[PDB]
Amino acid sequence: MLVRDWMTKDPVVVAPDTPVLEAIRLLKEKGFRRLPVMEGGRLVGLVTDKDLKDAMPLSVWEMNYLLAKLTVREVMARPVVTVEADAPLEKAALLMEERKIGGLPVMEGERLVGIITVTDVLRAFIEVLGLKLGGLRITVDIPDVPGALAQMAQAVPPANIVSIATAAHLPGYQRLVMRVVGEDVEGVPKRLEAAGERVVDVRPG
Amino acid sequence: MLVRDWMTKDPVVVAPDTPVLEAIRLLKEKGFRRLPVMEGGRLVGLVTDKDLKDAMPLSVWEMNYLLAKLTVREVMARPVVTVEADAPLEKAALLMEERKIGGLPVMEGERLVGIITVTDVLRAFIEVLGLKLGGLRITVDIPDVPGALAQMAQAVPPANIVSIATAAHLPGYQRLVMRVVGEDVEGVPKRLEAAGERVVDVRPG
Amino acid sequence: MLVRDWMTKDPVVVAPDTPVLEAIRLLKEKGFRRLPVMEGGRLVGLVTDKDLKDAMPLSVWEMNYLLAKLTVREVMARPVVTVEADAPLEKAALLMEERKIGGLPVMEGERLVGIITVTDVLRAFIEVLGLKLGGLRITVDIPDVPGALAQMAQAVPPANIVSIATAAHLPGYQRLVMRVVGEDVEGVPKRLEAAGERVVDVRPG
Amino acid sequence: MLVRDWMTKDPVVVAPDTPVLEAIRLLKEKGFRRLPVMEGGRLVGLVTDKDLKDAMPLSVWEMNYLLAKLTVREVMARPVVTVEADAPLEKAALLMEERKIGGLPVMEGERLVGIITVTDVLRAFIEVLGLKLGGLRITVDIPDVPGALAQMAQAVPPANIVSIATAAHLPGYQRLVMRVVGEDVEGVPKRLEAAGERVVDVRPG
Repeated sequence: MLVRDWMTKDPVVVAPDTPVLEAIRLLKEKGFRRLPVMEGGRLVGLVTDKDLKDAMPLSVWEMNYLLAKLTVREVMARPVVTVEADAPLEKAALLMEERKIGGLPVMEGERLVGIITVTDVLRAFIEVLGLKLGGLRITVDIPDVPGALAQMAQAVPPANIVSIATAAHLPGYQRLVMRVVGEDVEGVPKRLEAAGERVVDVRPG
Repeated sequence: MLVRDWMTKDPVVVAPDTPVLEAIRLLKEKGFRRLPVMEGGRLVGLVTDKDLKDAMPLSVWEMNYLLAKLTVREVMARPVVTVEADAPLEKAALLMEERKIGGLPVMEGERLVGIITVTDVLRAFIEVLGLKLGGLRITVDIPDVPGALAQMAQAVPPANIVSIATAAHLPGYQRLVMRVVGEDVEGVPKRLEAAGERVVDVRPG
Repeated sequence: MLVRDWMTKDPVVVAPDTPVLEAIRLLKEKGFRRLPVMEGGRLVGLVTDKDLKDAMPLSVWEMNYLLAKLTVREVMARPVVTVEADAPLEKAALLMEERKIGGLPVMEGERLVGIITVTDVLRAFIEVLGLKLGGLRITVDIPDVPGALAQMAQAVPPANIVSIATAAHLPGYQRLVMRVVGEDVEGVPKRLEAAGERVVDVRPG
Repeated sequence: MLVRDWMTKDPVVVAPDTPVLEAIRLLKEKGFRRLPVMEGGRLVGLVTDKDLKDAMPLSVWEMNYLLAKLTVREVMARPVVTVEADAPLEKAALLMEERKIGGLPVMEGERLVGIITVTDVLRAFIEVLGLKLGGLRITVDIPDVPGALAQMAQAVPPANIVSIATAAHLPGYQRLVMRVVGEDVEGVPKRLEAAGERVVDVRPG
C-alpha cells in the first residue's frame, strides 16, 4: 500500500504568474480541482478551485478588472503539504484528515510525480479491506489478551480472512470487524461461537 | 462502525425556493459545503457549494439579475444518494467512491438525522485501523491457505494485533499489512520469520 | 418656448426600496436613462443608468449578493434639480449645462408631469432657430450701435429672417449669425453689402 | 460659431485591440464617456462607456473570463459619424439630435483634432443667444410680412438686441422670442406696443 499505487500521475501544474481566471478554466477543462504551482522547477505553492473562486482582490468592473489581473501567486497556499510517492498509503489519509485537505501533491524528494486525493485513498481502503468482495462482515468480541485473535482465527477455515479492524477496545474485550470470504463462509458464525467466541452481528460483505 | 458514529448531526438544510445566493452565504458562514434540500418535511434534492457557484441561468447585469433570482430548486440534484444512520461505516465510503461524491445525507428511513463526509470516513478508518496508535506496521506474506493467518498470529504475543489488511493476493501468498502494538512489539518481526513467516518490511506505526 | 412643449410626458418612476438591479432592467426595457424616485407622492431623489451601474456596496458573490440587495435609496441623488413645466425652454438648457446633467425632471410645483433631456433641448433650438429650414446662413458684422440691426434688416425683404444670434461682440461691431428664408433669399448678401453692410460669409441653411 | 470654438482638443483615443476592461478604466480616470478608436493613424470606430458596460460576449467566470478578453474591436461602432472642425456649430447639434448621439469626433478631413459633446453645444447656444446676459426676454408677435422685423427693431434703441428666435409661425404672425440688453431695456416693452407691436409676454433674461 503505497501512495504510488493510487496517485494520479502527471497532473496539470501552473505557474505563479498564471492569471487566476486562466487557472480556473484549466481546472474546468481537465477535470481536476487542485493545481500545484511550479516555479524554477520546484513546487512553490498550491491552489484549489475554491481558492481561485473565492479570490478577493469597488463597482462591478473595478472588481472585474481586478480579478482579470490577479495572479496565482497572490492566492496560492504555502508551505504545501506533500507526501512521498513511496510512502504508505495511510500517510496520505493521515495528512488529509489532519489538515482538512482533499488533495495532496505527490513527490519524489524535490520532484513532482503525481497527485493523490481523498477518493483515491477511499478506493485504496475499499480494495485492501475487501469491501467489494462480498462474503460476510462479522463483528466479533474476543477477549483482549494477546493470544485471543490467533485462537478466534482457527474457526474461519475452510474460509479466508481478508481484513480485520478494531471497532472498539472494551472492558475485557476487543471488538473486531472481520471480513471473511471463500469456502463455507456461511459456516463461520457457527464455528466462531461454537468455539466459544462472542458473535455480535453478521451481515453480507 | 456505523454511519451514526461518524456523521455530523443536525446539518443546515435549505428550501427549494431559497435563492441561490442566499444558500451560498449560508454555506460560508456555517462551514459546510453541501446543503440537503427539504420540502414538505421530505428530502427533495441536494446542492453543493460548487453547484451554487457554477450555476448558469447576456451582459454583466442580465447575468447578475439572473443569478439574483435563480432558486435552489433549479440547480439541486436528484435523486439524492443517501445512507441509513444504522448502516456500516463502509457503506458510506462505497457510495462516496462509486459516485464521485464527497458528502452524504444521513437518514433514518424518510427522516434526516445528519450528514457524513469523506473526511469523517477518513477519521473512522484512521481510528479502527489504528493508524495513530504507533507500534509497528508490518507487511508480511503468509501462504494463502485457510489456516495460515491463525498460524502467523501466534507469533505476535505478548503484543497485540489491532488491524490486518490485504495489500495483495499473490501466487501462493496473501500479502498482509498488519499493525501491532503493546508489549515487546519490537520482538514481533523476529518471532514472525523465526516462525518461518516471510517478513516483507517493517516501519513505525 | 416652454419646457412643456419639449418634455416627454408621464415618465417611468421608481420607489426608494426598488432594488438597484430591478431599476436597471426597467431602464433597459423602456428606453430611458434616468429615473426620478417617488415616495409619499413626492419627488425624493433621482437615479441615472450610470449611478445604478457604478453602484459600489469581497469575492465575486459577496459583491453579487450585495448588489442584489442594494436599493435605489442608497444610490439616488438629492436634492433633485428640476424645472417647472411652464418655464422657458432656455432655463432647462441652463440648468443642464451648469450642473453637467443630461436630464431634468419636469414639475408643476410639487407634482411631476414629465422629463426633459439634452436631446429635447437640442430639438427645440433646432426648431426655433430654423436650422432645418434651408435658406442661407449669413454671418454679418454690423456696427454695434443701438439702431444698426433695424437698418441691416431692411436689406432682407422680400426674404424673411427666422433667427439672429450674436457670434461675437467685437471692437466697433456686433457679429451676427442670421438665417434667412423665402423669396429671393439669394439676393440678400448682395443687398446687405450694397447697403454698406459687412458680409463675413455665406453658406446654405 | 464653429465646432473648433467649442470642441475639447486632444481627446483620449484607444486601439481596436485594447481590452474592453482597460478602455473602461481609461474613461473613468480621465473623465470622458466616449472613446474614438484609432488604427493605422485613421479613425476606425467609436465606443461609449455604455457600449463597454453593456458588452455581451455561462457561469460567473465563463462570463468574467470572456469580458476579460473581449477587445474594443468587437464592440466599437462604425461607420463613425463626425464633423469637420471648421463646420458651423449648428451642424454638430443637427448630427447629435438626428442620430441620438451625445458626442462627436471632430476631424480635419482624415485627421482627428478633438471631440464635441452635447454640453459643449449647449454652452455655445447659451453664449450666442445671450441666455446669461440678463436683460429682458420678450415674446412678441409681429406681422409675417418681409419688412415687419426691421420695423419692430426700431423700438428697441437705446437698448440692444442680442438674439431673435422664432417660437412659432402663426396665421398672420411670426412669434419671436427676443433678448434685449443695455440702456433703458425696461423701456422696450412700452416702445414696442406703443409702436403698435403685439407684446405677448416679458420676463427677466
